Amino acid sequence: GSHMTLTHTITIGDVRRELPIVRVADDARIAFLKLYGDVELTVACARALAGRMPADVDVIVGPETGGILLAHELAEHSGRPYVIARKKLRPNMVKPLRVPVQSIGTPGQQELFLGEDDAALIKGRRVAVVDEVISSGGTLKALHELVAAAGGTVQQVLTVATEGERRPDVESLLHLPVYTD
Ligand SMILES: Nc1ncnc2c1ncn2[C@]1(CO)O[C@H](COP(=O)(O)O)[C@@H](O)[C@H]1O
Ligand SMILES: [Ca+2]
Repeated sequence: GSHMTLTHTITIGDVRRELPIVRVADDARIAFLKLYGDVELTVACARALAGRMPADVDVIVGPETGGILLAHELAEHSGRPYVIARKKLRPNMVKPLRVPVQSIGTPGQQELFLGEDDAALIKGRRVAVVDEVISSGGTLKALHELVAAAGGTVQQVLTVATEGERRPDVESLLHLPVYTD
């Protein structure tokens, strides 16, 4: 006569967290990673990922919202510039590049954008793509497409966690299983 409060333990260096295992579909729960509100976890993840980012990387690119904190802290740690691909058109965007994000929960709607200034910062550079979690990979594919459309090359993919499928072409800190409902 009560609801589940099950958790999944992660450890980034010696930052330990208990991720709540929460329902997201008829038949599925995930260990939910919350960087918002957690400076210690955010900085530890960004430090660990920067340790894995080679000197070849020119620029960091992350999506709104899952790459905001990580890209900022990676850039602050490494000295590399970074770019956020936005979810909405903003008035400072002239001639934006746009890609659809493949998504199972609600197709068609999801989009990522680069203004021509963001794009001018990516053109011709080696890019590390970063996002907090990679699950289906739709977000990651859309970022690949945006980076290609802007003239850059994805050299590395950085994430705190893969989820569901394991991804050996990805630099991740851990793997999160998907749980039943
Ligand atoms: N366990 C999770 N804890 C936090 N956030 C998660 C988790 N699993 C997926 N996410 C998010 C949001 O739902 O999914 C995006 C990628 O989804 P995709 O690879 O299919 O395109 C990420 O940016 C991230 O925000
Ligand atoms: Ca900082």
